[PDB]
Amino acid sequence: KNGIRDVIDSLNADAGKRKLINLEAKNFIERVEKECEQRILKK
Amino acid sequence: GDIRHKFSNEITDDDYDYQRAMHVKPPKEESLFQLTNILSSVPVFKTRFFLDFIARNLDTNSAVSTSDFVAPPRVHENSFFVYHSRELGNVIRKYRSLESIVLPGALLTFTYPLFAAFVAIPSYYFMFNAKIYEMSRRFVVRMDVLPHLEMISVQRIGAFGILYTKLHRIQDLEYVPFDQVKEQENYLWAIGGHGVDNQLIFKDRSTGEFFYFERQGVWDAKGLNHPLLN
Amino acid sequence: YLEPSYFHETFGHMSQPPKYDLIDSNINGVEKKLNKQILHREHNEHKLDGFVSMFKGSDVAK
Amino acid sequence: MSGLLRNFEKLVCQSQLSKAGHKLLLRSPNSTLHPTAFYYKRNSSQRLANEMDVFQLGLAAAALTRQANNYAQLLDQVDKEAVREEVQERITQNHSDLNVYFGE
Amino acid sequence: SNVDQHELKAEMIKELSHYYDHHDLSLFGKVQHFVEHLLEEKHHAKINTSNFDQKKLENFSESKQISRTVFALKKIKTFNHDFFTSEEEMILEPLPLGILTYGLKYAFAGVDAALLTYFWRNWNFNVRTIGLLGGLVGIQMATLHIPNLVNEVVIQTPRRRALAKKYISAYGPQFFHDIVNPKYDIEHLRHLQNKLNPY
Amino acid sequence: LSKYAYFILPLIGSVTAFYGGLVSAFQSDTKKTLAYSTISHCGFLMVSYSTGVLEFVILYLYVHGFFKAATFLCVGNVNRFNRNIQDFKRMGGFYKYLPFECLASFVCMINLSGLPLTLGFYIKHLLFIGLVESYTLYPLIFSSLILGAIAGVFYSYRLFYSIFFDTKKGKKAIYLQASRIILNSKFYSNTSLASNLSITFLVLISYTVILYLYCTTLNNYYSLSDLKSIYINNAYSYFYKPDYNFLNAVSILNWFVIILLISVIYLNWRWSYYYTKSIDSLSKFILFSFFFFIFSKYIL
Amino acid sequence: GHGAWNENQQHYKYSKEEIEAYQVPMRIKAGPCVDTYIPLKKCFQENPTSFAAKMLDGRKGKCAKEFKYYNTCLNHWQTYENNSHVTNAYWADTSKANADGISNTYGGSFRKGLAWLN
Ligand SMILES: CCCCCCCCCCCCCCCCCC(=O)OC[C@H](COP(=O)([O-])OCC[N+](C)(C)C)OC(=O)CCCCCCCCCCCCCCCCC
Ligand SMILES: CCCCCCCCCCCCCCCCCC(=O)OC[C@H](COP(=O)([O-])OCC[N+](C)(C)C)OC(=O)CCCCCCCCCCCCCCCCC
Ligand SMILES: CCCCCCCCCCCCCCCCCC(=O)OC[C@H](COP(=O)([O-])OCC[N+](C)(C)C)OC(=O)CCCCCCCCCCCCCCCCC
Ligand SMILES: CCCCCCCCCCCCCCCCCC(=O)OC[C@H](COP(=O)([O-])OCC[N+](C)(C)C)OC(=O)CCCCCCCCCCCCCCCCC
Ligand SMILES: CCCCCCCCCCCCCCCCCC(=O)OC[C@H](COP(=O)([O-])OCC[N+](C)(C)C)OC(=O)CCCCCCCCCCCCCCCCC
Ligand SMILES: CCCCCCCCCCCCCCCCCC(=O)OC[C@H](COP(=O)(O)OCCN)OC(=O)CCCCCCCCCCCCCCCCC
Ligand SMILES: CCCCCCCCCCCCCCCC(=O)OC[C@H](COP(=O)(O)O)OC(=O)CCCCCCCCCCCCCCC
Repeated sequence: KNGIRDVIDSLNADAGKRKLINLEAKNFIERVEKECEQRILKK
Repeated sequence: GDIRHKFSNEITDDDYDYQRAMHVKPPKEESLFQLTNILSSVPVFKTRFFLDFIARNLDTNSAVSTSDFVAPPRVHENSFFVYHSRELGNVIRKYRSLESIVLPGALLTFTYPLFAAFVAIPSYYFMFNAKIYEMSRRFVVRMDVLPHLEMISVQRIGAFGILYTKLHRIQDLEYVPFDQVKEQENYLWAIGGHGVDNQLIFKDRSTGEFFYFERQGVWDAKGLNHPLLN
Repeated sequence: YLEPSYFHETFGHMSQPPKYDLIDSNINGVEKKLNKQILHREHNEHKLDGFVSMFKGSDVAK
Repeated sequence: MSGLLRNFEKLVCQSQLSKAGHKLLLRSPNSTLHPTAFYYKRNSSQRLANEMDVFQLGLAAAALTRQANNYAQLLDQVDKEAVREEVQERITQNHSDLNVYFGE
Repeated sequence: SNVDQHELKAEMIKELSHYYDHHDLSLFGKVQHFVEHLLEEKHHAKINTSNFDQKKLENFSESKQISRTVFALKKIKTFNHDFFTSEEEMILEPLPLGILTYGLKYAFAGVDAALLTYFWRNWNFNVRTIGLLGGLVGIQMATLHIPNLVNEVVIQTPRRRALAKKYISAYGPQFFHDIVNPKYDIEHLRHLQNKLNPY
Repeated sequence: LSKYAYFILPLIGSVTAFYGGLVSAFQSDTKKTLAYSTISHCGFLMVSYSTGVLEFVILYLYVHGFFKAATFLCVGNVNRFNRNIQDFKRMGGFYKYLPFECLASFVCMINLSGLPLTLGFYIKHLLFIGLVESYTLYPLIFSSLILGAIAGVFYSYRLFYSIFFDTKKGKKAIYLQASRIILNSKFYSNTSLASNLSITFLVLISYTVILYLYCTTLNNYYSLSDLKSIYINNAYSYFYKPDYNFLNAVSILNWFVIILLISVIYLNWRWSYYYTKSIDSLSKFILFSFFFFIFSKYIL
Repeated sequence: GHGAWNENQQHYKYSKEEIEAYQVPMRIKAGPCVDTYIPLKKCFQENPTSFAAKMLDGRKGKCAKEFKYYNTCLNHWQTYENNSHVTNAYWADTSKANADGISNTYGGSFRKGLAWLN
């Protein structure tokens, strides 16, 4: 578990974090769209 | 010594004329597109309208010096002038005046005034402070002597180009040899001390303030020979 | 000229000289007014659509 | 000197400056041509004579005397007593300082 | 019945403009942006197009018809971007500015900067100089538009007219007259397809 | 797949870059200056390989090789004229005696030393784009890289100015032997026509090849041949769609270089008849720059 | 039409043999824009052009129809790789972004430089 293992693990963790950030951004845009739709309907 | 004439295909001054842009030679002929030729040929510039515009809207002859002797207005009704700075004083004034336009303008115009300040700070502390600012602070714009007080009035340029005058007793003036200060302020004299005289530095012992005199500054023979200063 | 990236990142984006087409001048009156309003609405909607599409399409590549 | 769309009629010609005895006075900002208040030390860690010269002491004494005379005029031209107490206190301080300086 | 697309888009614009339509401005830039947003054009989500009915096609003189067809082509391009090919898109867009225009603009900027530097250094500020600066700046701003007008009136105009004639021959004047009419369905315009485009 | 490579390539590359750049800046001999500049650029190449964009490494290699060779040829002509004295403390006012060398050296040096608006700026820009940030010694690595990158300006300016446009410091013989009127001829030159043509063609071909490589790699359509590597660094993301953070970060180095250029130009180390006028010119330049920026951004 | 940014005009997905034939550099093959890249490469092969023309032509001349899809795919690919669409939003308004967290993962560690205090 030594050598380039640490670098590979760090790269994998960073890639996972970036994917999570993209997914959270997608969830945010969906939530904003839903909130706007509900506000329009409730008027 | 020149043998170019012995050959028919040798280079000629007509061939070298193109180097007059990069090489300094006295004028030989005027091209059709020179400013002088254009102005002297085109009849538009001969119009009294253009002539009067030239005569009025430009630097005036009144401000042009007319003699090698200058008697600037007295600072005090009883004082007499000794030293005055001509060109470096004006240059320092115009440089320090930038703090009244660039600085507020930078604040109101730059998207990141903090970035501008962070860049300026180290720039000021290295290669700018010692370069210009300290020399200007210690620069003597004008020096007069008030005999009733037995004092000397020294005019200095402040922040934003403001001019302020201060009094120093003649009994408190001393000569500081350049050897005693060269090591202390090598950088200042290295990059910014060229304008002012190195061997004619004086200081006020009481206040510990220096006086830098411009190399291209005018001195008064009568002021120097006055008994108070001798 | 062709690579102003250094200028953009060293001084910022300077004012751009005017650039537009006079196609809209062909129509006049209420027709022109309504069409101009529709085009303005379409441009704003297009900007928003680009933004939302960029945000949503994160999962397009499986 | 230099200008565009301007007239320099009010400018001082260099001919007068070249001439001697032209009777021109210079008024410049932040000009202090009188040394009053330079050597006025309210509190002295030692005798004022040791540290200062007769010239400095005389300047301080003249300034204090003028200020005290002005405050005496204020006393004469003021009526309310409560406001007059501050003037009297300032005059007393000036008189004490003048006495010590003149003794030195 | 269903949530209105225009209203939903207007709400989303109001909510999300701060992200995709915000830049970093100085204090002067922020003041100018505030003035512009005060004297702005409101984002009308809904436009009432039930008052202006139409004009009869026969009224036009076959030149206004071509001009209206040019406008219809512009509208089609704005709504759906796959209708026109690259060359037709270039024809419809404003002609890009050139070195002449850019150099003229920056020479104007340079002369103005030199004049301001001279005025500050010599303290030559007065009514006449300020008026000269204002007039020069105004003349420069007016002139900066001249290259664009010349381009549009000389080069683009005949090309756009030729394209309009080609498309009129392809489809018919009424097809583009309907598009010019504001009542035309924007969704149908978006989903429209071009006969002359190989795609 | 080398842990040792990951740790060693960036650190040694950046240290070598800084060391070579500063030593070259402080150097006084032409060949020594070029040698230390070569050391610095090799350090930069190591750091680029550490970033892991082989295209950037190849571009850096090509740019450095071409312009280093051209500058070496120019300084060789200068040394031959100066009679094998390679130190520019004995070189001065050579612009007129070696006209071609002066201009060729100007072009070659501005390209070699990464300077704004030159073919050699993009290599350093891409290196900083690709620089990795997961290193433990990242502070030292980044500081050394910045110092090495800025060091180019000083050595380029010193070499060019001292060789060509400085006061005449060389022996009287060097100038007198060539200033004799008898030598005035259509054939007159202190260098070789073949040498001038060789340098000109080298510069032209280097420009063309560098442009071809830039089109192949840095263009929107990637048309480079396969590199036979399966390691993708993601560095091209900050070249295609850079963010505001990185765009403003690059400005720090840009303005550092600007201040250094202003220092090497307007800074006076010796008394001159033009001291006051030089300060005045600096003031004029500052004020004019401010007003020009104002008009360009706001008043148009 | 109406396809996602990764799909091409024909909505055709190329197989491994086709990729090997129209050999794609690993740099592009790693990303998701192989489908949009291959038509552009085929068009360039059919209509070869000089590197000067490629640099000076802003619409890729003849190969503009395919370059539109490729450019859209490239923009989306790079934006998602560097997370610039979220970083720019946080830069524009950090306070509002935290108020309605676009991505708490990035928000919790984001810290704009003190110099860029617009
Ligand atoms: C964390 C805290 C951060 C703090 C950061 C602070 C940043 C902001 C710093 C503010 C500095 C303010 C400087 C004040 C300058 C004046 C000082 C002074 O007394 O000098 C008097 C000096 C000298 O006065 P004097 O009395 O010796 O003589 C008068 C002038 N002469 C010498 C010519 C006779 O006078 C001036 O310089 C007058 C300047 C007037 C104009 C000042 C504003 C110019 C910029 C305007 C905005 C930008 C341009 C906008 C253009 C718009 C076009 C549409
Ligand atoms: C807030 C406290 C007060 C701050 C005072 C401002 C700093 C001190 C005075 C600076 C005067 C010099 C201004 C030059 C402006 C040049 C145009 C420009 O880029 O302005 C916008 C930019 C900033 O406008 P911005 O913030 O909108 O730009 C976008 C942000 N960047 C550029 C980072 C991407 O100006 C600067 O970056 C100035 C940096 C500070 C300079 C400090 C002094 C060193 C330079 C000596 C003077 C001569 C410089 C000549 C430069 C010529 C061009 C390379
Ligand atoms: C503190 C702020 C953060 C940054 C930290 C770093 C501070 C700046 C450090 C700069 C070091 C530069 C070393 C250059 C050595 C050149 C040696 C050489 O060739 O001989 C001298 C050559 C001249 O060679 P010459 O041949 O013409 O004459 C030599 C004359 N003698 C030998 C007598 C000295 O060049 C110079 O003189 C210029 C260097 C001195 C001036 C340095 C000014 C620094 C300004 C810093 C601005 C910072 C901006 C803000 C942002 C910075 C961070 C991003
Ligand atoms: C005349 C001799 C002395 C000159 C010495 C140099 C003076 C430098 C002063 C710098 C002051 C501080 C920066 C303020 C100006 C910022 C300008 C900028 O960023 O524009 C980039 C701009 C950015 O433009 P853009 O971002 O709108 O897009 C450019 C790309 N195209 C064309 C496709 C749209 O790039 C340019 O195009 C610059 C102008 C190129 C053509 C100029 C022709 C000559 C004009 C008259 C001479 C002007 C001389 C002054 C210097 C000009 C420099 C371009
Ligand atoms: C007495 C003869 C003396 C020798 C004369 C030789 C003259 C050579 C003149 C050209 C040299 C410089 C070329 C430009 C620099 C390189 C550019 C580059 O990187 O390539 C990009 C381009 C490559 O093409 P491209 O970059 O335009 O893109 C191609 C597009 N695709 C990929 C789609 C196909 O190459 C060139 O432009 C270089 C010229 C073509 C190659 C010519 C090789 C054959 C030469 C035939 C003549 C043989 C003479 C023999 C004489 C023998 C004497 C003993
Ligand atoms: C009823 C009649 C009405 C008539 C109305 C119209 C009248 C005419 C209006 C236009 C002509 C104005 C008069 C012509 C002279 C203008 C001079 C000028 O603008 O100032 C020059 C100034 C010189 O420096 P300064 O410190 O002011 O020294 C004073 C010397 N007397 O310059 C400076 O300060 C230096 C600025 C430059 C700094 C370095 C950069 C060099 C390049 C600057 C180029 C500027 C010129 C334009 C070109 C831009 C593109 C390069
Ligand atoms: C956080 C600060 C950010 C930067 C702020 C800049 C303010 C500029 C205006 C200053 C006005 C007051 C000046 C006082 C002068 C004085 O008598 O200053 C006297 C002071 C005090 O005396 P001493 O420190 O020598 O003992 O001297 C100083 O050194 C401290 C003040 C320094 C002020 C420097 C101002 C010039 C800055 C130049 C920046 C770089 C160049 C930019 C392009 C031209």
